Amino acid sequence: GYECQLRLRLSTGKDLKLVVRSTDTVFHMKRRLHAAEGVEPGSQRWFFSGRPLTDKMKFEELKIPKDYVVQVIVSQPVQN
Repeated sequence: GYECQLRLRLSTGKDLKLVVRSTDTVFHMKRRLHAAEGVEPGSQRWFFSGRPLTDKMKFEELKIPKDYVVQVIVSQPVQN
């Protein structure tokens, strides 16, 4: 788990891949979901293949060079 690149599918069509490395995982990944994307509140619902991901998916998958994309859920485009 040295060079990991996971694609994030937010807003149901917001694909932006973050550069992660085993220590990152959906958690740190999420760290960016709020930083890189902007989803900081409870709008950070991690989901891959239709299932909720954990904070240890990156280093656990290792098969996410680019093809793998974790879909998130955020129903707050601009709050309110």
